[PDB]
Amino acid sequence: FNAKRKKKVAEIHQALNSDPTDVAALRRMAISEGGLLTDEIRRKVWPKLLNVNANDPPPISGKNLRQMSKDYQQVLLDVRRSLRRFPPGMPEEQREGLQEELIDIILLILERNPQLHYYQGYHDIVVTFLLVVGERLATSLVEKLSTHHLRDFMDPTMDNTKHILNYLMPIIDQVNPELHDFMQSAEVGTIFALSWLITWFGHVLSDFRHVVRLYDFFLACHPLMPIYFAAVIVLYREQEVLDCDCDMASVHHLLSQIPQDLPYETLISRAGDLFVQFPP
Amino acid sequence: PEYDYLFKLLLIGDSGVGKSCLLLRFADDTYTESYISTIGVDFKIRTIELDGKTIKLQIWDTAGQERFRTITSSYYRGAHGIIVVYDVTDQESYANVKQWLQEIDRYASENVNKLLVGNKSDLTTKKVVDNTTAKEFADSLGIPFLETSAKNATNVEQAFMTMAAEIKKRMG
Ligand SMILES: Nc1nc2c(ncn2[C@@H]2O[C@H](COP(=O)(O)OP(=O)(O)O)[C@@H](O)[C@H]2O)c(=O)[nH]1
Ligand code: BEF
Ligand SMILES: [Mg+2]
Repeated sequence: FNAKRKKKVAEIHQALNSDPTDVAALRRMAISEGGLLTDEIRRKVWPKLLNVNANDPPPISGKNLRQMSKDYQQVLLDVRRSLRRFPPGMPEEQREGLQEELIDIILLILERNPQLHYYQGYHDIVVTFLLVVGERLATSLVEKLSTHHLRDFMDPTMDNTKHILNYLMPIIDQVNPELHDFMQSAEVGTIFALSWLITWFGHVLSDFRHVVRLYDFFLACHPLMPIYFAAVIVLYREQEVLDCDCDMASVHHLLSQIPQDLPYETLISRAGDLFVQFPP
Repeated sequence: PEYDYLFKLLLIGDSGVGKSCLLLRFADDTYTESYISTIGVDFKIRTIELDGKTIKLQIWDTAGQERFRTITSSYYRGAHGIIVVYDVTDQESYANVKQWLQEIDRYASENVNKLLVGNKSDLTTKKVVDNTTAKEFADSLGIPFLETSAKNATNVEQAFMTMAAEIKKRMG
């Protein structure tokens, strides 16, 4: 891994220096084993990946941001209960500062973009960026995301999101028709992936290093990628979904209780190939 | 056989009132200061003892935010009992109970058992909704009312027991 990783850092650095930034090779490096490695590499790369300029001045945060924002109470509520997403190590004083930061990023983005609607779970995305890019960079990058990749999650209603969730089943059917038929018998639906799709598996995966490496992968690919990643997980879990009672409670709870040790790097490659094989 | 009856419960209610915390008190017998924003839907399991017979309660947890209603709406029909939770320290939560019952009338079974819970009874300095004022509303509607704290052990246990009995008697 070491020499192979050493090469990757040199590869990633060569691509940032290229006469025009070799975004193609950065996406390619992001999809390959290990992602973008250090968060420091990410501070450079992620902005390139989203087309937001890294060297722009910060947005103006007006006088009474929290006071006038309709979404203060809800956002505050969710941030309070975001505690488990912070490193166990970092002290309360520092953590609370970041949490106070986190509330302000969200409320600003929501202000700058009036058409966007807050949803429970959005905070899991913003906090991921906040801990990699940092407050200044996180605020601009997530805005871009909020208007493209997460654009549908922030519609007034849940309509488009529901529709996206529905994809999961036609995908399973393409790769394992029998499994698709078992799940429909049970009437599990697709609401087990809601947490997954809406927070980029950030609400659900405990290990932060694995979450950011997934964000690497999601930034480089298509907006709908997370669902093909959901499908790949269910498929990987075939023998447990079948070897299980065929009633909603049993199957919903099973899938709902997501394994902590997934073969991330194996699943990502499957997600990729499945996307290209059955495109949206 | 393992259990005599299986009753399906659903924790409906505003956001941040205590639904998640309550379920963890009853089903796991723990309380955690933050816990986690409940996204989507899932259940916890707990089988109890009542009037000789044994009861498997599977209790479903919901997301509070309004946008999430059309997603959880589907999970009403299969419920034997629905518990409307508000926070006694929050005026909007109690004001919204009225809307939550409107959801139950819309999506839940024709004869579903109801129960109204004011949570966070441990916060006496911050109590806003009035003890006698909540009881009166419940009484007019013919619904059991209880005040519960998930932080202190207080009254979480009896809430679910009171709900399980009401379903049982109705069920036969
Ligand atoms: N003092 C007190 N606080 C509570 C109680 N229940 C919940 N809380 C608070 O509310 C937060 C979690 O609420 P939660 O149960 O997630 O709300 P819900 O999921 O929307 O029902 C916790 O972080 C606590 O601060 C309670 O019984 N007593
Ligand atoms: F945040 Be609660 F689960 F509505
Ligand atoms: Mg909850």
